[PDB]
Amino acid sequence: ATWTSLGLTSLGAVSMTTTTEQSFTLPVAAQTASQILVYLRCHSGNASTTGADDIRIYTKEGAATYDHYLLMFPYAGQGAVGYNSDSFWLPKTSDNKIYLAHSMAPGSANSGCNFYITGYK
Ligand SMILES: [Cl-]
Ligand SMILES: [Cl-]
Ligand code: NA
Repeated sequence: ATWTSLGLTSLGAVSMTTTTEQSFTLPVAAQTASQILVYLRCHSGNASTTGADDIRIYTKEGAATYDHYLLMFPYAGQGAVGYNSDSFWLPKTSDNKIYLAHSMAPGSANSGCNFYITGYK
């Protein structure tokens, strides 16, 4: 059940303004692993958008995708900070990439999304 921890190794800058599939190349240490452990967190305050953003996180091997999701629910105008996170395992596939896609772009205003690889085996 054990694995090699990478601490909070950022995977990259997450765009808040697109619903396109965002690609991140894995750090080289993880490129020989069989599985990767990732941590995705988000927060939204007085947002510029409203509605559910199911953020899709996945690796792929050919046509096969290995998908996880995280809810971000911006609500424009609110005077509070909402926040969510999840940490989950994905197969480390031959293209050495991991993907993130917003289903609704939450906007940059008063919001954030941070994406890390925290381990591998
Ligand atoms: Cl965040
Ligand atoms: Cl919340
Ligand atoms: Na929350």
